[PDB]
Amino acid sequence: AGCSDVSTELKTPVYKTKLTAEEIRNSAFKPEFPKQYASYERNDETTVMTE
Amino acid sequence: GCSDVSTELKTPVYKTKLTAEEIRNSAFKPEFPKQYASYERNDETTVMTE
Amino acid sequence: KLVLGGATLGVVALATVAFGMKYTDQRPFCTSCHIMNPVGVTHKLSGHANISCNDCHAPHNLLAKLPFKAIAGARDVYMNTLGHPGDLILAGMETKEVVNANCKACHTMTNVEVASMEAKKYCTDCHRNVQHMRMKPISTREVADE
Amino acid sequence: LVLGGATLGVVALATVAFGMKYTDQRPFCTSCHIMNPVGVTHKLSGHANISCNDCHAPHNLLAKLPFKAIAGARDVYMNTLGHPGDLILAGMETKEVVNANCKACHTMTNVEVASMEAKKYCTDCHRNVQHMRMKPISTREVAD
Ligand code: HEC
Ligand code: HEC
Ligand code: HEC
Ligand code: HEC
Ligand code: HEC
Ligand code: HEC
Ligand SMILES: CCCCCCCc1cc(O)c2ccccc2[n+]1[O-]
Ligand SMILES: CCCCCCCc1cc(O)c2ccccc2[n+]1[O-]
Repeated sequence: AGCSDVSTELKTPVYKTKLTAEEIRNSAFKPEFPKQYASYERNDETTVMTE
Repeated sequence: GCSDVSTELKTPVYKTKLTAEEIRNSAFKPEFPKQYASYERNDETTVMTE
Repeated sequence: KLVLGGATLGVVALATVAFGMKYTDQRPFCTSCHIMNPVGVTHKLSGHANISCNDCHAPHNLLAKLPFKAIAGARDVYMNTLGHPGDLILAGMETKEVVNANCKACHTMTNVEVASMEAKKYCTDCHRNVQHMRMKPISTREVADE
Repeated sequence: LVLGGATLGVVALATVAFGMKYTDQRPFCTSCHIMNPVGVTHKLSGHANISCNDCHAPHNLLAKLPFKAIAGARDVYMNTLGHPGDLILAGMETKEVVNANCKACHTMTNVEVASMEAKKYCTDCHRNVQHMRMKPISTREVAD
């Protein structure tokens, strides 16, 4: 069902955005990283308290 | 069926970033922090055997 | 003549089954699912790297092993396709049990004179890192998906 | 008719495989009284729950079949028509297949250390894995 061995390296995925070297506007990262952005937005929650 | 011995025992071969005449202990620390930490145990000076 | 062909098919059949049985025990087969990488890596890095996953994760007995392999197998395919796995992958009761039994299987002689079985429920309650190096920092075990 | 043939085939290989394995374990090996000292010292040691040929034969299927028949044949001969000495010592060949099997199961312990270059064999340090040779005679051996 599958046949080559795992890698000891632990290679982090590599990316190549469409963004310019000096891009700083948060909402420019949105269309290319929707899942992280979605998560980033969860910081907007401001009602939950711990001990 | 196949072997599961996917890591085979080999004699370690080393290639350091150090120049051929390096003598400074502290230059050896970054590439071999384990042997170094062990070497540092020689600073102990309070234990007597018999 | 004719039955010699039959015999020749017989040996092939069992040889193939046996090989497949073994192959479906080892690290390369298990890690053909990206979700099993953390456990693959930690395994290859550990003292137990040169034994198979099912050397710990399946019973050693032939009769008990065949069904266990097909049940866990089936259940794992299902989880990787139609089901929704969580943020935490934890060994269920049953697998904690077949593993600890296999601890006993290979390290009996070290323990013959000592009630190490009665102290903690499982060996790994002391030998903590045999459980896939759980104590080591996240970055030594895991990355994001591609 | 060929279904009968198939049914004979599976039996044939099942039998051969079982017999292959059985001829690897402590009770088969110790069916010769000369092999008792090694039998006892094995059953007493850390390695009691692995077979003799897990150390004494190659792990490779193609290499193992001939090794088993040659050593086997030679052991039957020595136990019948030949006269064994007071000392039973491993020959060069078997020192070699054993040490290779040391490497086979304890690689990970040794990956970062030139342990292979220091002494010729592992057992030059792990002396008692050699059937507890250091312990007093009475803990290994009795008369026939
Ligand atoms: C090779 C033979 C193996 C072994 C020894 C294991 N796996 Fe997997 N597995 C997969 C997924 C998606 C899960 C999560 C299920 C859940 O959410 O509960 C698992 C889980 C496990 C466990 C822990 C749970 C348990 O008790 O069984 C263990 C011990 C385990 N696996 C071992 C996915 C896959 C695969 C995709 C088809 C394959 C192939 C494997 N795993 C292979 C193996
Ligand atoms: C079961 C599979 C085994 C194994 C692993 C070994 N034996 Fe035997 N053996 C027998 C006799 C008479 C001798 C002495 C001959 C002599 O003095 O030269 C031996 C010797 C050995 C050795 C040392 C020789 C070597 O190959 O290095 C070893 C490693 C060994 N044995 C292992 C006789 C028998 C038997 C009677 C027929 C049987 C059965 C076995 N041995 C079984 C095994
Ligand atoms: C690995 C852990 C072993 C197992 C399992 C068994 N033996 Fe052994 N054997 C082992 C070593 C390292 C040696 C000596 C190697 C050397 O270079 O001297 C031996 C030797 C023997 C001998 C005779 C030679 C001797 O040193 O006494 C015999 C007859 C023998 N081995 C057979 C044997 C049997 C029958 C075992 C099962 C009961 C067995 N061995 C287990 C390592 C290991
Ligand atoms: C030395 C024995 C051993 C081997 C070999 C081994 N594991 Fe594990 N495995 C464990 C232990 C111990 C646990 C945790 C048991 C518990 O929860 O009590 C575990 C748990 C797991 C889990 C989920 C639980 C967790 O803590 O992550 C997965 C998935 C898994 N094993 C798969 C594998 C795969 C795939 C391999 C092969 C690369 C493998 N194992 C090799 C011992 C082993
Ligand atoms: C096929 C597997 C296998 C082979 C071959 C093997 N070992 Fe082991 N070894 C094991 C296992 C399994 C244990 C642990 C058993 C236990 O914990 O009681 C072990 C334990 C040990 C130990 C600790 C116990 C002791 O008696 O010192 C040493 C040292 C060791 N092995 C070295 C060796 C050497 C040296 C050889 C070669 C003569 C060898 N091993 C052959 C699998 C093997
Ligand atoms: C079928 C074989 C097998 C199984 C199953 C097995 N071991 Fe091991 N284990 C070995 C062998 C062989 C070694 C020696 C590794 C080496 O020397 O490279 C070892 C090494 C170890 C070590 C030393 C390295 C370390 O990680 O600390 C511990 C502790 C250990 N085993 C405990 C366990 C526990 C706990 C389990 C159950 C999860 C277990 N073993 C299951 C064969 C096995
Ligand atoms: C009909 C038997 C052939 C199918 C082999 C299945 C292989 C298989 C697949 C898994 O996902 C496993 C997960 C945990 C434990 C064992 C596992 N086995 O053996
Ligand atoms: C079914 C064919 C098997 C042939 C019988 C051989 C058994 C046998 C007998 C021995 O005396 C041995 C001595 C040292 C190493 C291996 C040995 N094996 O395998």
